[PDB]
Amino acid sequence: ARTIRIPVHMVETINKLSRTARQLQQELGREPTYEEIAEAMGPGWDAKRVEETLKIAQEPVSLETPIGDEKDSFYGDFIPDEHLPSPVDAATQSLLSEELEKALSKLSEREAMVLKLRKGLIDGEEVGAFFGVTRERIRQIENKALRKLKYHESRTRKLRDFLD
Amino acid sequence: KISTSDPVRQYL
Amino acid sequence: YRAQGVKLHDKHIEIVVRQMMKYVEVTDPGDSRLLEGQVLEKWDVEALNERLIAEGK
Amino acid sequence: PEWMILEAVPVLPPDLRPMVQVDGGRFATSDLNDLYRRLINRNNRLKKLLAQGAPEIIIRNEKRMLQEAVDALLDNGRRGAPVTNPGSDRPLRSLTDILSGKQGRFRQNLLGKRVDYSGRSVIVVGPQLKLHQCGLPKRMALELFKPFLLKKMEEKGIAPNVKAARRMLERQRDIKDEVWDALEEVIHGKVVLLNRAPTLHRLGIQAFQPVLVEGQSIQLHPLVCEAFNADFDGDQMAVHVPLSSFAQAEARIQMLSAHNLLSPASGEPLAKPSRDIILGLYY
Amino acid sequence: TSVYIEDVLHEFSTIPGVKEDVVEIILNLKELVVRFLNPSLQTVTLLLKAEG
Amino acid sequence: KKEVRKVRIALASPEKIRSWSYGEVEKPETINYRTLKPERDGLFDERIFGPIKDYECACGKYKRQRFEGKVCERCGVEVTKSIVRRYRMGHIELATPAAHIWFVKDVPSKIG
Amino acid sequence: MEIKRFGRIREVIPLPPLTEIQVESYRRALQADVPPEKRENVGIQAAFRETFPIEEEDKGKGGLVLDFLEYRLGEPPFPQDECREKDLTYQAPLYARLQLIHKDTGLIKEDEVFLGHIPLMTEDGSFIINGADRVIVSQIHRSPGVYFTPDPARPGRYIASIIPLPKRGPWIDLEVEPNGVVSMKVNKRKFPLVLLLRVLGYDQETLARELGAYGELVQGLMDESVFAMRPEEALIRLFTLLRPGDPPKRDKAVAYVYGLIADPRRYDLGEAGRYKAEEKLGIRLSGRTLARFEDGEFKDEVFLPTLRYLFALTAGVPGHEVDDIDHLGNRRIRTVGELMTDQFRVGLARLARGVRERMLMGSEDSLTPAKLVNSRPLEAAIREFFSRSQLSQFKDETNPLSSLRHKRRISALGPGGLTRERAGFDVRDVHRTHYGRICPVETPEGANIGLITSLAAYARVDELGFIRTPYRRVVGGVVTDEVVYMTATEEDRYTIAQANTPLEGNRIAAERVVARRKGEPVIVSPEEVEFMDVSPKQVFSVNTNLIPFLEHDDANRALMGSNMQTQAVPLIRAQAPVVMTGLEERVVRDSLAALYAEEDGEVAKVDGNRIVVRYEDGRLVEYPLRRFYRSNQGTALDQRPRVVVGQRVRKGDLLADGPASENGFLALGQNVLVAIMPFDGYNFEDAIVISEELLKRDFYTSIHIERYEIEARDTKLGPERITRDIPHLSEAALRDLDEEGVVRIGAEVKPGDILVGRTSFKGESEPTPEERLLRSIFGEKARDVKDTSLRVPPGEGGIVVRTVRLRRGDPGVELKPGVREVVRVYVAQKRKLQVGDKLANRHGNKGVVAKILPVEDMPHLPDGTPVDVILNPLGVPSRMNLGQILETHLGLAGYFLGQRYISPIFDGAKEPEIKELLAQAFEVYFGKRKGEGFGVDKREVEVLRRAEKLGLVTPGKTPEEQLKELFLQGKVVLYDGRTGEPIEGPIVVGQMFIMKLYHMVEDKMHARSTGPYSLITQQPLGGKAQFGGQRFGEMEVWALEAYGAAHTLQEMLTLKSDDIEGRNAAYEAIIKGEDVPEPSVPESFRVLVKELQALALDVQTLDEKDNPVDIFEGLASKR
Ligand SMILES: CO[C@H]1/C=C/O[C@@]2(C)Oc3c(C)c(O)c4c(c3C2=O)C2=NC3(CCN(CC(C)C)CC3)NC2=C(NC(=O)/C(C)=C\C=C\[C@H](C)[C@H](O)[C@@H](C)[C@@H](O)[C@@H](C)[C@H](OC(C)=O)[C@@H]1C)C4=O
Ligand SMILES: [Mg+2]
Ligand SMILES: [Mg+2]
Ligand SMILES: [Mg+2]
Ligand SMILES: [Mg+2]
Ligand SMILES: [Mg+2]
Ligand SMILES: [Mg+2]
Ligand SMILES: [Mg+2]
Ligand SMILES: [Mg+2]
Ligand SMILES: [Mg+2]
Ligand SMILES: [Mg+2]
Ligand SMILES: [Mg+2]
Ligand SMILES: [Mg+2]
Ligand SMILES: [Mg+2]
Ligand SMILES: [Mg+2]
Ligand SMILES: [Mg+2]
Ligand SMILES: [Mg+2]
Ligand SMILES: [Mg+2]
Ligand SMILES: [Mg+2]
Ligand SMILES: [Mg+2]
Ligand SMILES: [Mg+2]
Ligand SMILES: [Mg+2]
Ligand SMILES: [Mg+2]
Ligand SMILES: [Mg+2]
Ligand SMILES: [Mg+2]
Ligand SMILES: [Mg+2]
Ligand SMILES: [Mg+2]
Ligand SMILES: [Mg+2]
Ligand SMILES: [Mg+2]
Ligand SMILES: [Mg+2]
Ligand SMILES: [Mg+2]
Ligand SMILES: [Mg+2]
Ligand SMILES: [Mg+2]
Ligand SMILES: [Mg+2]
Ligand SMILES: [Mg+2]
Ligand SMILES: [Mg+2]
Ligand SMILES: [Mg+2]
Ligand SMILES: [Mg+2]
Ligand SMILES: [Mg+2]
Ligand SMILES: [Mg+2]
Ligand SMILES: [Mg+2]
Ligand SMILES: [Mg+2]
Ligand SMILES: [Mg+2]
Ligand SMILES: [Mg+2]
Ligand SMILES: [Mg+2]
Ligand SMILES: [Mg+2]
Ligand SMILES: [Mg+2]
Ligand SMILES: [Mg+2]
Ligand SMILES: [Mg+2]
Ligand SMILES: [Mg+2]
Ligand SMILES: [Mg+2]
Ligand SMILES: [Mg+2]
Ligand SMILES: [Mg+2]
Ligand SMILES: [Mg+2]
Ligand SMILES: [Mg+2]
Ligand SMILES: [Mg+2]
Ligand SMILES: [Mg+2]
Ligand SMILES: [Mg+2]
Ligand SMILES: [Mg+2]
Ligand SMILES: [Mg+2]
Ligand SMILES: [Mg+2]
Ligand SMILES: [Mg+2]
Ligand SMILES: [Mg+2]
Ligand SMILES: [Mg+2]
Ligand SMILES: [Mg+2]
Ligand SMILES: [Mg+2]
Ligand SMILES: [Mg+2]
Ligand SMILES: [Mg+2]
Ligand SMILES: [Mg+2]
Ligand SMILES: [Mg+2]
Ligand SMILES: [Mg+2]
Ligand SMILES: [Mg+2]
Ligand SMILES: [Mg+2]
Ligand SMILES: [Mg+2]
Ligand SMILES: [Mg+2]
Ligand SMILES: [Mg+2]
Ligand SMILES: [Mg+2]
Ligand SMILES: [Mg+2]
Ligand SMILES: [Mg+2]
Ligand SMILES: [Mg+2]
Ligand SMILES: [Mg+2]
Ligand SMILES: [Mg+2]
Ligand SMILES: [Mg+2]
Ligand SMILES: [Mg+2]
Ligand SMILES: [Mg+2]
Ligand SMILES: [Mg+2]
Ligand SMILES: [Mg+2]
Ligand SMILES: [Mg+2]
Ligand SMILES: [Mg+2]
Ligand SMILES: [Mg+2]
Ligand SMILES: [Mg+2]
Ligand SMILES: [Mg+2]
Ligand SMILES: [Mg+2]
Ligand SMILES: [Mg+2]
Ligand SMILES: [Mg+2]
Ligand SMILES: [Mg+2]
Ligand SMILES: [Mg+2]
Ligand SMILES: [Mg+2]
Ligand SMILES: [Mg+2]
Ligand SMILES: [Mg+2]
Ligand SMILES: [Mg+2]
Ligand SMILES: [Mg+2]
Ligand SMILES: [Mg+2]
Ligand SMILES: [Mg+2]
Ligand SMILES: [Mg+2]
Ligand SMILES: [Mg+2]
Ligand SMILES: [Mg+2]
Ligand SMILES: [Mg+2]
Ligand SMILES: [Mg+2]
Ligand SMILES: [Mg+2]
Ligand SMILES: [Mg+2]
Ligand SMILES: [Mg+2]
Ligand SMILES: [Mg+2]
Ligand SMILES: [Mg+2]
Ligand SMILES: [Mg+2]
Ligand SMILES: [Mg+2]
Ligand SMILES: [Mg+2]
Ligand SMILES: [Mg+2]
Ligand SMILES: [Mg+2]
Ligand SMILES: [Mg+2]
Ligand SMILES: [Mg+2]
Ligand SMILES: [Mg+2]
Ligand SMILES: [Mg+2]
Ligand SMILES: [Mg+2]
Ligand SMILES: [Mg+2]
Ligand SMILES: [Mg+2]
Ligand SMILES: [Mg+2]
Ligand SMILES: [Mg+2]
Ligand SMILES: [Mg+2]
Ligand SMILES: [Mg+2]
Ligand SMILES: [Mg+2]
Ligand SMILES: [Zn+2]
Repeated sequence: ARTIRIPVHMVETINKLSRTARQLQQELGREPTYEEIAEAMGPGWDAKRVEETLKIAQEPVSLETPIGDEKDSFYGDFIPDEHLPSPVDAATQSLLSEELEKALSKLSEREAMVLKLRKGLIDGEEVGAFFGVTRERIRQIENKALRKLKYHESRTRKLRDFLD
Repeated sequence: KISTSDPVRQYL
Repeated sequence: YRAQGVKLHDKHIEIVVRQMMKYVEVTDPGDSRLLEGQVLEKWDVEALNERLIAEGK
Repeated sequence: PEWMILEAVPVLPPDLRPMVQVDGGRFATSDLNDLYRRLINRNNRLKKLLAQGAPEIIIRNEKRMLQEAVDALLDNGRRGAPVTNPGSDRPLRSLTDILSGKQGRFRQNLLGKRVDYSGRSVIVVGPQLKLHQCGLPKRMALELFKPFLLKKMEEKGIAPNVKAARRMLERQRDIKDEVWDALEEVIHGKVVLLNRAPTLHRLGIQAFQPVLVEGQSIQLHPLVCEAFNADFDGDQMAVHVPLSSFAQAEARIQMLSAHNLLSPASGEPLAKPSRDIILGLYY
Repeated sequence: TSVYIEDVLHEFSTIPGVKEDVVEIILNLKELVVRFLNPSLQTVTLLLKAEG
Repeated sequence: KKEVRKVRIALASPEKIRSWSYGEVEKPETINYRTLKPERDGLFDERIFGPIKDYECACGKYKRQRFEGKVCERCGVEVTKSIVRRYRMGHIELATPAAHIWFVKDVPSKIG
Repeated sequence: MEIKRFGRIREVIPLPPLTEIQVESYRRALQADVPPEKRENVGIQAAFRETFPIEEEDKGKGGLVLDFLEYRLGEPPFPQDECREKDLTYQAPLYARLQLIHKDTGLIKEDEVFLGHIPLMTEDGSFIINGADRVIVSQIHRSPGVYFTPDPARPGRYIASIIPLPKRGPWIDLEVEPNGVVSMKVNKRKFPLVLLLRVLGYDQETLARELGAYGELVQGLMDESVFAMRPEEALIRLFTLLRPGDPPKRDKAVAYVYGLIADPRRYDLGEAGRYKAEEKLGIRLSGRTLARFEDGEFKDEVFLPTLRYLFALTAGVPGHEVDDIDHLGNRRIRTVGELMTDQFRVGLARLARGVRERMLMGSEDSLTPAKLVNSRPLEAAIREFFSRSQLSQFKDETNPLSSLRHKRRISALGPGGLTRERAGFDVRDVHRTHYGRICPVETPEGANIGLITSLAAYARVDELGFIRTPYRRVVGGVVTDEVVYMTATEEDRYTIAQANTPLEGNRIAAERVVARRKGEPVIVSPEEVEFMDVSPKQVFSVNTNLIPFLEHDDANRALMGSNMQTQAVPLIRAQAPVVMTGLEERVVRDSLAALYAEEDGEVAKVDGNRIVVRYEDGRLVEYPLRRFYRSNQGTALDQRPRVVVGQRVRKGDLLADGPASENGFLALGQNVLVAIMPFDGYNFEDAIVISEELLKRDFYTSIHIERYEIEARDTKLGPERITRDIPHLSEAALRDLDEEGVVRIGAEVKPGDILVGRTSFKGESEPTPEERLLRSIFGEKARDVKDTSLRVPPGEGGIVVRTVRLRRGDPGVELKPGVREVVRVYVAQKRKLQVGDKLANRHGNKGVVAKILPVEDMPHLPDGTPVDVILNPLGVPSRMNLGQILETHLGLAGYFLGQRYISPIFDGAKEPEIKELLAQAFEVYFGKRKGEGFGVDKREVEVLRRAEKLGLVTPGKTPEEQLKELFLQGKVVLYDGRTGEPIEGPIVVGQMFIMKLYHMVEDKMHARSTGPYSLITQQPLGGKAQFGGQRFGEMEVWALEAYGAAHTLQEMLTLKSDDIEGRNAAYEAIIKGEDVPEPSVPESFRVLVKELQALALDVQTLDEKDNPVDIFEGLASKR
């Protein structure tokens, strides 16, 4: 029955919620605040729970639906896009990568590439970050190269203007 | 033509 | 148009009308069966090569 | 011809039949998906119906539904019209309704698309302006020629880099008067296109050299107010930008106003002294 | 060239016990004509406070 | 590389249906709420249509551009952005055939 | 200042209560102010009675009788302003008395059940549905009756039509095609118009002879005698003719339906439908519609007269039976009351629908309260009408005037059931009967023309929506001060004359004087003049009546003037016209702009916020003044006190002036001295040159107020907090963000400043691998929140004047779901006139400011006073409104004579009277000039030379005398200002009133570089802060196609809008100063191919030689 599948328990759950809202409409003259529904429902029902269930109860909406003056409006031309780098972002990754690549070269490939690859290539481990050389040489070159890199980049201000 | 009638008639 | 002040060159109307007669009808077939309505010059193509380059008029 | 028969139904891409988060938690999906599910469910129920054991009446019954379904995604309404459940008695747009439709695919493939380097504002008579040029609000020019400006900022001392030049302009109070001088330098010999409400003929779009000016209005030449049927009771004109050196070449060579003086309709001039000029020259 | 009512923050406010609105008053001030006698007076701040 | 100079519409062979396709959508499983991810093999599955994230894979074994043209050992994801997720085709395998209504109900029934 | 008003046509009766159309309809609609005892039982009470006696008898056990007693609604939940501060729908509560009966001993009466919260009307006539004041516009259509129209294609004879509305309820037609058939159609199929009469009881003999002895068509009636020889059997036989395959036996069931209750309408038993009857055809009503259920034997005093008139209409002159549909006596109007009462009854049926089900559900007798009533329907129904009806609109408060008309505007389109989109040109045209009932100028301009128009001055909806225009009686050659509001129809039976007829009082003065019988201009005699036009004002609308010399202006451009006022924006400095028509006063007063004194007394305190007056009755009341309020369209509405402390006020005198009133007079725009000549090009087609001097004085300046709003939403990723915290870069931008979070009142906000701050979460579900490294490098512990903060949208902002925040413990407000909290920021700004702005006089001259000139060099008069605005002459001949040129002349007089005048509509000032005042002006102008010590210029004499050679001044007279002549003509000498030389030839100048027009949101030039993109279609899309691209239409494509703009067109189809990969490489290329790249395939194309692949079809691009090529760059090959 639903576009976004809902287990049988949630289903009955939804029926009970509905039925309960029904007996509650019976006398208040006030479409129950999610307070009544919790109470009347039973043991572990709370406001967050009811607001959640009825949120799942709403079937979706037709991406293709008549909008505004129904004359000829279709709902999907209006939603923007997120993954796609709007021009601004493509230019970003251009300079960022070119400048990040320039700094990465004129350096020590021992702890810079370690933290460049460990951070920019696979996933986010000081110890497990460097090959054979222990932590003391990691923190040593990490913090000393990371600061010489930052302080000369402070001189020839190229990175300061936070690309982000 | 219209689908309910035909099956209804079909098994009925 | 003349009667309404407008003074547009005939040329234009011509270009248009011409295309109303880009197509004709058939009654003596060769490649495709007779009753068919097709582009005039496209037949000037067929008849041209069918009587000039490949024989058998 | 053995292909007219369907046994393998192509499914339209996913992002083209979205499932999106709307508001409060509302979602939004292309109608196509309710139709796709239709077919898949039926097709599956069919298989399981054949397997479980098969009473004839029921198998056809299904095969019928199935058929109908296969129609739905392709074209809805040719035979009955499918509906999303009680809410909207609306034909779920069929792939057909996609291509043709009230406002479909090849259809709006010709109604219009939105240009990226466009603009639009109120027009106002530009008496001293020469046919050659047009008054364009610097404020508009900025946004229009943003990227052309950015780079030009870097070539000068105003900004270190692009991203910099960007944030340098993200707020109005932050612009050094040095930027205007940069944009005014970027626009040197480039030209833009101006359009009018109904573009009835080719002169409905003309190219001019922008002469940056203050305010909101767009300064237009009086003589070409005849080509565009544009008077000044609030008529607004759009404006586009030629990005390629080619598009710019054509734009200012074969599309520039001061070049196209005689009409394509009649060998009569269209650069005729309109109302006020005659009145003068006559008296 | 400038005005500062003490409890008023923006130009579009109205002061209690005061029929006129800030905008009407700042307007009336433009009507005010003053005359100083020598260059030494470039910017003069005139003060006034009245009650009841 | 070469200019597109001719467009051509031609009927679909069932073997061509499958040629353009990837995987077979075999279950009415859109997306299941708990995780706004593609349910099972269903309409949105990542194998069938494609991964929903930039140069990165679904699980992340390979994540940048150096190896841009290869696929992941334990899971299948070759990448360039999600545009693939919007251009790829999947296909349903019908039990017992049915016909295109585009050819059956045009005034001249092209099949009749 | 003094006032002189010219025309004398004794205005016999004051103009009606301009909003009565809206006020009185809702009054009769809901008769709640008076007890159920009071007799007006239409509307609510009527709709109630209509569906209350629910008879449910047998299918199991029944005998149900729920009966209505009294309808009472009384205590409003909240009040007006609270309803606007908080998002609230001001509605009155209603619960009527109900008692359900039983077939078993007992009748339980459950007194109240409050179902349906029904909106109330403001004293002005407007509503308050949700935050914004709304208005219910009236409509028009075919009044439920019966008419005979000419047959479709066959030139032969015409056919009859019986019109019964509501929709459910038959639609009959009578047509005779003599080769062997007659046709009477209810739903569709036909049958003999006699089988029916037989049923009722009319036999062949009595019928044929009495009805059509004089009508030979009687022969077609007695034709099929075989069936006409069996009475009650004809009843079952017709049953048989209908078609389902129904039980022959059903005693008197279906005959009932076309009998008494439902289908035939249940409107006023005596005048509603029975009016269309006794005058047009037939004589009586034997109950509302053809109705009876007393003996099983039906009576139809309507079925025979319709044919009776068809035999009559076809055979000669019983009268001339041809109905012009568009006759207003046929064309009804729907006042608000009716529009609401209908939706109220629709809800009553929805209610009565569910209740019937519960007559069976409730176990035993205690079923009165909850068992029978549920308020769900009535709420939704009525609520849907005030918030979603295509009829309920935002108030048009650009300025009181505009908001008023908006309450008195009538439309075509609407219920869908009446005149929809298709049919047009016959309706859209100004029908003859539209006289004094509908303005002929008023209506819009476009596909939607003439269907939507506001009524006239003295036009009034009588009993049933029939605009009756007032016409005074003239018995013999005697004219009366008595007036008859005549229906459209009756107006034709008389010989009516115009008001322009020379009158000595009761005596007509000219033997051959104009009158117009029925839509035809006819020169009649004083002895034939039966009736006369009541007023020159009634012929048009209010909005139009405000025009000076309407008389001399082309009806076409006079429309422009009328709609122009509707767009007038209130100026802090308001001024009334130097020349007015006479309703300026009445407009402001009848609209609710200015505040008038109830009864005589003295003033106590005169605050800027309140005027507590003391009446002589021993009472004193505090009158608050809407200081600065937000009009729906963003125009200021302030009430500026005009009375000083301790002042004896006359009853009904202005205490304070409305948004746009100077002195109780409507005042928009500002009378400005104007020269009417050409300037360089600054005024070329329709351009206006303005004197800087107009800005020095705060003359054309207007206050605006936009209402920016942002929400703290609850995301599953983490609530969006609203705090002063703006995660990434500066405190400089946090200044005016004084209050932690909100912006400080009185702060000057420019585009791109934070109005309000908010913090949402970074990704959809997962963090960022690359952004993880960067944060760690300079400051790992970085607030993983996102800057989503309401900023000042390009365009403008002013200074914040008010702010509203609604947090967690809501007082009595409605916070939507997900919505954690809301934050409103009201901003205000001064709009000084400028080159982008458009001004226009009431006549129609519209135009934009093209140049603001320094007072230094614009046209100056002999005495140093210079002109404010210079209007191009050329804009006057083509258009035809000399009325403006007349205004400027009277104006010139008022300038030197320091006086304002009132020139009525067509009775007003006359060319000689103006020349007379000009004469008086010449003395103030040039008289002071004589005494102040000097005579005439070399310049003044020079222009005279050229003026005589022209023909404007009698050669041989002295310059002094010559200039008088030349002045009387309306023109004076003007020197350049730039050169100081004169402008060869006199030029006219004068006091013309000019308004400034409101700037729409579109005005805000939309310039977009790059921005969002639609999800499914990949074309540019805007919204909140990114402007959204312009549309490149086919008409525009061709424009380029015509030129050799090859690439420029590709660009528009690729790089600029749909080439996903193109626009990207495009930007970047531009960024690196790279000459843009060569276009990749457009997503339009790819979207297409695939949609096409979605259908069996295969679209494959090909090569030089027929071979593949690839559009989808590398994503289609498999795996
Ligand atoms: C019931 O609310 C909406 C129904 C729409 O549905 C339609 C299908 O039913 C309508 C009905 C039954 C109407 O009587 C009108 C229109 C429409 C529709 O279009 C109009 N439509 C237009 C025609 C052209 N479009 C442009 C389109 C092509 C892109 C703009 C509006 N003008 C329209 C009118 N004007 C006038 O009379 C004139 C000459 C001036 C008055 C102007 C003020 C400023 C407005 O009154 C304003 C306060 C506001 O009321 C509207 C903007 C309102 O919008 C809201 C949100 O309130 C709609 C009326 C109407 O009287
Ligand atoms: Mg529920
Ligand atoms: Mg139950
Ligand atoms: Mg709900
Ligand atoms: Mg909308
Ligand atoms: Mg993007
Ligand atoms: Mg590089
Ligand atoms: Mg380096
Ligand atoms: Mg190396
Ligand atoms: Mg190195
Ligand atoms: Mg190096
Ligand atoms: Mg590193
Ligand atoms: Mg590594
Ligand atoms: Mg991992
Ligand atoms: Mg190792
Ligand atoms: Mg160390
Ligand atoms: Mg060390
Ligand atoms: Mg170091
Ligand atoms: Mg040829
Ligand atoms: Mg050849
Ligand atoms: Mg040859
Ligand atoms: Mg050869
Ligand atoms: Mg040969
Ligand atoms: Mg087939
Ligand atoms: Mg949410
Ligand atoms: Mg379904
Ligand atoms: Mg069988
Ligand atoms: Mg069978
Ligand atoms: Mg259907
Ligand atoms: Mg259906
Ligand atoms: Mg359905
Ligand atoms: Mg559905
Ligand atoms: Mg259903
Ligand atoms: Mg269709
Ligand atoms: Mg279609
Ligand atoms: Mg010049
Ligand atoms: Mg200029
Ligand atoms: Mg910065
Ligand atoms: Mg600046
Ligand atoms: Mg420079
Ligand atoms: Mg400025
Ligand atoms: Mg305009
Ligand atoms: Mg426009
Ligand atoms: Mg190029
Ligand atoms: Mg002309
Ligand atoms: Mg204090
Ligand atoms: Mg205040
Ligand atoms: Mg002032
Ligand atoms: Mg001084
Ligand atoms: Mg000095
Ligand atoms: Mg000195
Ligand atoms: Mg002091
Ligand atoms: Mg190619
Ligand atoms: Mg090559
Ligand atoms: Mg196939
Ligand atoms: Mg698949
Ligand atoms: Mg859970
Ligand atoms: Mg799998
Ligand atoms: Mg891989
Ligand atoms: Mg995968
Ligand atoms: Mg990919
Ligand atoms: Mg399968
Ligand atoms: Mg006096
Ligand atoms: Mg006096
Ligand atoms: Mg008068
Ligand atoms: Mg009167
Ligand atoms: Mg009532
Ligand atoms: Mg009724
Ligand atoms: Mg009231
Ligand atoms: Mg006929
Ligand atoms: Mg009726
Ligand atoms: Mg009815
Ligand atoms: Mg017939
Ligand atoms: Mg008679
Ligand atoms: Mg006969
Ligand atoms: Mg009998
Ligand atoms: Mg039936
Ligand atoms: Mg009567
Ligand atoms: Mg009568
Ligand atoms: Mg009788
Ligand atoms: Mg008679
Ligand atoms: Mg007649
Ligand atoms: Mg009992
Ligand atoms: Mg109909
Ligand atoms: Mg039609
Ligand atoms: Mg028709
Ligand atoms: Mg007609
Ligand atoms: Mg007439
Ligand atoms: Mg209007
Ligand atoms: Mg009397
Ligand atoms: Mg008569
Ligand atoms: Mg006489
Ligand atoms: Mg005489
Ligand atoms: Mg008449
Ligand atoms: Mg007109
Ligand atoms: Mg009052
Ligand atoms: Mg009052
Ligand atoms: Mg006193
Ligand atoms: Mg008095
Ligand atoms: Mg007195
Ligand atoms: Mg003046
Ligand atoms: Mg949001
Ligand atoms: Mg800093
Ligand atoms: Mg951010
Ligand atoms: Mg961040
Ligand atoms: Mg930010
Ligand atoms: Mg703004
Ligand atoms: Mg307040
Ligand atoms: Mg909502
Ligand atoms: Mg809520
Ligand atoms: Mg909360
Ligand atoms: Mg301003
Ligand atoms: Mg003087
Ligand atoms: Mg004076
Ligand atoms: Mg008057
Ligand atoms: Mg005199
Ligand atoms: Mg004197
Ligand atoms: Mg003197
Ligand atoms: Mg003297
Ligand atoms: Mg002359
Ligand atoms: Mg003499
Ligand atoms: Mg003389
Ligand atoms: Mg901008
Ligand atoms: Mg922008
Ligand atoms: Mg962007
Ligand atoms: Mg690439
Ligand atoms: Mg590209
Ligand atoms: Mg470059
Ligand atoms: Mg290159
Ligand atoms: Mg390419
Ligand atoms: Mg294809
Ligand atoms: Zn993987």
